[PDB]
Amino acid sequence: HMGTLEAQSFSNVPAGKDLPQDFNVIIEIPAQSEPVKYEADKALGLLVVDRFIGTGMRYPVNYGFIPQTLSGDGDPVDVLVITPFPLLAGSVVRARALGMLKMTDESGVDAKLVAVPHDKVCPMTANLKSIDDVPAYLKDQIKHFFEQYKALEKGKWVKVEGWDGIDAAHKEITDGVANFKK
Amino acid sequence: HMGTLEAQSFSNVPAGKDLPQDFNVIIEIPAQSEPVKYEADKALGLLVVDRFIGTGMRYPVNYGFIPQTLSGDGDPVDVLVITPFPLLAGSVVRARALGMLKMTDESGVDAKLVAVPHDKVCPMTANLKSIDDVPAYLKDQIKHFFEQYKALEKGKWVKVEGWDGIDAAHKEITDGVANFKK
Amino acid sequence: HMGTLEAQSFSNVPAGKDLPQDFNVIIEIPAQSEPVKYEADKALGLLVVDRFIGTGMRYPVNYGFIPQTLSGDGDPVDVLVITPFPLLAGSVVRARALGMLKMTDESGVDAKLVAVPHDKVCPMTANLKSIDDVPAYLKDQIKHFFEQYKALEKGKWVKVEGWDGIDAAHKEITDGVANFKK
Amino acid sequence: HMGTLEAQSFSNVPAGKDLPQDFNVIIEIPAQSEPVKYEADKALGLLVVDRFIGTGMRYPVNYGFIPQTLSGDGDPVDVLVITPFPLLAGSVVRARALGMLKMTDESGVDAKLVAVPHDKVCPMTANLKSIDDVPAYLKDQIKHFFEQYKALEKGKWVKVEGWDGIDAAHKEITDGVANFKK
Amino acid sequence: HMGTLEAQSFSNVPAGKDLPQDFNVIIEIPAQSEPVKYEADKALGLLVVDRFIGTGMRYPVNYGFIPQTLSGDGDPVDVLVITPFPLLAGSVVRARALGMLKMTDESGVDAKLVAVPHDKVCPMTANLKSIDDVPAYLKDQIKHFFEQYKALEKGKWVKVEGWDGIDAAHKEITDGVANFKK
Amino acid sequence: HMGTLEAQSFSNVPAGKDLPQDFNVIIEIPAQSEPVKYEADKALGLLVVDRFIGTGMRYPVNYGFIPQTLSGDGDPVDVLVITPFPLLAGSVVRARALGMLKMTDESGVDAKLVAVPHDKVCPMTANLKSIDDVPAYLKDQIKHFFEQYKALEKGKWVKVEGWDGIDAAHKEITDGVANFKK
Repeated sequence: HMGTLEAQSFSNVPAGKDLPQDFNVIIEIPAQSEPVKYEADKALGLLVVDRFIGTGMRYPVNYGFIPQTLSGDGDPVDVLVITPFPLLAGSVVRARALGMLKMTDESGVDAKLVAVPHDKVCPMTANLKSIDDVPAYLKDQIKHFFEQYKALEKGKWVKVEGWDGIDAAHKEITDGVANFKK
Repeated sequence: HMGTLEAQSFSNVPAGKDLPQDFNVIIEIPAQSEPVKYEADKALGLLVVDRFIGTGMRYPVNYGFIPQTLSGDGDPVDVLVITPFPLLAGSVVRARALGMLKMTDESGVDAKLVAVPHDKVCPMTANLKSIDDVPAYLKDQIKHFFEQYKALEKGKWVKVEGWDGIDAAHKEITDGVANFKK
Repeated sequence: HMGTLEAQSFSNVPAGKDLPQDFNVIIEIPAQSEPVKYEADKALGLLVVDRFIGTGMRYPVNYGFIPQTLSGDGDPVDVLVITPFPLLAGSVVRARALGMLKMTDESGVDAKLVAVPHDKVCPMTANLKSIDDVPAYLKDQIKHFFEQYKALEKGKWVKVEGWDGIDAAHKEITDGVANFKK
Repeated sequence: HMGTLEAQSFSNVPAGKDLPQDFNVIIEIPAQSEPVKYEADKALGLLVVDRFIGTGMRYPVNYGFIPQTLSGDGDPVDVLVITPFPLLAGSVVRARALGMLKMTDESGVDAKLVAVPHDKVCPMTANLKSIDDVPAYLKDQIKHFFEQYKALEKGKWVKVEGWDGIDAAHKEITDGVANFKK
Repeated sequence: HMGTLEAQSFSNVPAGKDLPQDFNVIIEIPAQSEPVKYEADKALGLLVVDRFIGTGMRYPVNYGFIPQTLSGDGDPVDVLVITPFPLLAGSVVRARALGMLKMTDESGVDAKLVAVPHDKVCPMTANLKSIDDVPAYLKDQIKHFFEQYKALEKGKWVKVEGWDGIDAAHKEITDGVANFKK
Repeated sequence: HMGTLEAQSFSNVPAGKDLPQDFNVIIEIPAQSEPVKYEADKALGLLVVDRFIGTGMRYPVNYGFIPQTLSGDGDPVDVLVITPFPLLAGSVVRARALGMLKMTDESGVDAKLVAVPHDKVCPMTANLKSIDDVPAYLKDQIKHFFEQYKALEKGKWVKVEGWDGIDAAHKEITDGVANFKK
């Protein structure tokens, strides 16, 4: 939020080709990357060094956002995109939803969409139709990551509620696209 | 091709400082990178996750394009740039031509220019004057890659015709620059 | 085979704790490693630089052998071990069989066992009970690799017959352990 | 522990040149390595694939053991060795102690020595005289790792007691060398 | 400098939030990256392949520039940013100054600012208040790098004068921001 | 040299199959590896952390030794092995000589053999018949490395004399094999 006195790239990427089923994700943090959190400055069209993760824990899945969306929290809709090889930071991928990881943090709701590329793009993930198809070990791994990664950030905490499905994820997209347009 | 109803960064990079001899290449896929094909969205100025290579085969040389060019196929002029270390995705390099790899695929002509940086930039490749100087093992390796990488993409095939020289490569550049301007 | 005139580590590792169901695999080539083939010198207890893969193609799965085995071909029983992260060259892993990839090359039979670590060691692969559970894309990828990797080795060729199951893989182990003892 | 019926490399490396002040550490898990736990088979002189870390968390410091030692737990004395670049698995380094990380797990005492190479070997760590010189962020990071890494291993838990100094670490070495000789 | 006849992204990033104390650095060359020098084309908003370092020596610290600055030499103000993990090329980081490395080369003054991220962003570097806190081995390493990296570039040389402090670094920023505005 | 009072793997690897033309090299430091010098403990059959290179400079070519050799300096014959991808530390490669890099250091002669794998093993280096075929940029790079890498080691220095050929390299091997046998 910029104040009245002062206020006197990425933003041109569409949210999706066929929302909410077919959406675009701009990658911020590749899976397994060294433990540095980058957050897109949507104005500037650049990735910003946001935090050196105090726990040194790495994202177990790629992390990114859907451009032209605004979730309640002030963030765009944030997305975890599962792939067999980490994606390049700052790249864009066409995606479909598997579901939602429901969480809350010290500041409020903190839900993350779970997504994969389209089947034609990534045949390796074609077998994942919904959140329930994601391997148990990987869902547990993703949950534990969110619960623990900010553990050494003063003031901060994260609690996971559980998972929800495709309908829940489409609602987040729908709402986020609506919010961004006012 | 965008339809009439709907149609109602990279594009500002010049094709070259002194065409067709001295041209610019924007890198899409670094040599030896994990087997994910990225293709520049010239409009958006971003690299797009295009395909997870079904064979898992990696590019043996850097892959990129000359901005502000349009080959017959709808692609910009595509270029293989040989370097002693892989180049950064999304970077640009001033280049000179060694020749052409002539190929056709299920969709039509599929020729790729072979290039190296300028000698001042990359003294390691100064000894490469023409395609014939490229080591045999590496030309065979590049040919085999193109013949096999799409082997597990349904509908797709690639056939290599052989190699051509600097004059042939300059013609591709000349023509591609001409086409892009109409 | 050493001649009479001249003949005048790894060998102390058991084939398995409970053969043929539970066997040990010493890793030679990690999945996704740079395209250099290493083969254990069982006498010397060292990995030997065997070949720079002419195609530059990388192993899509870890490659190793079961110590104290002798297949017909003169090799130990060779094994492909599937893991979510590449294993360290020269390490050993306790393994269970999924099946067999049946192949022949210019020199004769060329069958490879397909294996995973034990479930307690690697919960990520616990869902793989047999060869049929291995993702299609990965089996196709493994087949294509074996068909193509030696393509630029003069005199050499490899043909894949298809896959077989756990019973077939246990027979290879049983026989290989028997052969090694005479 | 091997039973009477059945019982009918690394072991030749000395514990240390000048114990307990100057000791040797054989590296098992490099700092920042992919999340696979290796444990030396002291008999066989090989690193064994022990566990795919369920949390996917990586060691923030190198992990190894002092050969020819036996701590109460059945393990050799285990050591965390801090270096500016990860060490090679299976290598050996001459080391000096900074202190001890005191912990207990479901099975009993679980103390880890904290060490660095000698100053001549590693001038980068010469400024670390005792555990207290280790950066706070890194000690917190190491503590959090041990508390959380086994979080998804059924039956397992780890509690950290706190840190102790050089005298405490020398006692662990002294005792461990004594135990190993009976 | 563009000539009159011809003259007929990054530039929109502010020099700093609170100059000269709080400034932004756009990263060009990550610490420890393969030995390829990239220099931002401030016009085009792209990283340009500038040189394959003839010595093959790698930057021991991240290298970047402060946008909207013009030092005497024609370059923006150039900055070395120290971090515990290399930063992504083309990313931006909010930074504070430690001091200056004073140098001259064949072409004139060649001073480099030394910086770290803000403490909240990077708690690992919070202990570095001034150039004097930077480990001796690392300052010697940085000096030796600048003295030697261009050793095999014909015509080129670099001499290091020594280090200066925070006041000197703020002057470079102040002046560089002033120059860029005319 | 061990004193009388105290004196009261690798060593079993032959120097070569057909000396001095065909010899074996055990790799200690891979090309381009992080700047940590490892030296084989020939007794123990392990790689030892020898030095964290004060300059942080990396070996531009693989570094290893010929087992069962003793050069004047007390070292085995040391060898630089050129390959298109770095070799695994602790592996062994069959090699042929290109020549010698003649050098002296504070302690005496300090000559290094220059070698490549056999042509069948590494077709990529088949074009290198003698030292003169090695690219100029790479010989300059290797020379500069040896001149500078120990620059920040107190007491130490290295001077390069120049290069010699295959006959000179065979003499070093011949002599080194002779010395090792007394």
